[PDB]
Amino acid sequence: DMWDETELGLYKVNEYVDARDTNMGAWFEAQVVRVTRKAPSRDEPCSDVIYHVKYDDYPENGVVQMNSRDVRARARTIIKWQDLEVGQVVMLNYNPDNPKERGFWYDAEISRKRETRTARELYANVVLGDDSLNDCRIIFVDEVFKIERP
Ligand SMILES: OC[C@H]1O[C@@H](O)[C@H](O)[C@@H](O)[C@@H]1O
Ligand SMILES: Cc1ccnc(C)c1
Ligand SMILES: Cc1ccnc(C)c1
Repeated sequence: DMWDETELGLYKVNEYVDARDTNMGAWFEAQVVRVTRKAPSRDEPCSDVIYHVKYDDYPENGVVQMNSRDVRARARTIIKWQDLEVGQVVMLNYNPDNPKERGFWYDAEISRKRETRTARELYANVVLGDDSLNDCRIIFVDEVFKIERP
């Protein structure tokens, strides 16, 4: 059984978060509607939460259960071009199917960062996690966000 949990969650009921969609790996704004933990044993004291969220722009998907690694405070600060560097882990916009076009917001690890006379080159390992897309050219180099880690 799922038990409602009021203490362990970093995020609380009614709070808005970014949540990572289980099917395609991008982050979307969502509201936390419930926070739960697995029931403890009868003979064990209470002392990792499951968040239950509803996406702001996709209410038709209903309430969805999220691992704690797939919920975080809403992105709010851009890392400007001058401050980006290889090895940073960031949230950026990429379209895996049409890479020249606007897409969705994914975690990424910067793999190349160079400015030449001709171009500002930013490459990153995108959809970081299982089957990440390695060394992708990033178009939207002025819209790279810091990941919030409260
Ligand atoms: O977390 C549960 C939810 O996961 C979603 O991916 C499914 O589309 C829903 O049918 C389901 O209720
Ligand atoms: C457009 C889109 C795609 C995948 N997941 C969500 C929540 C929205
Ligand atoms: C642009 C943006 C800002 C904050 N969160 C997300 C998912 C996207």
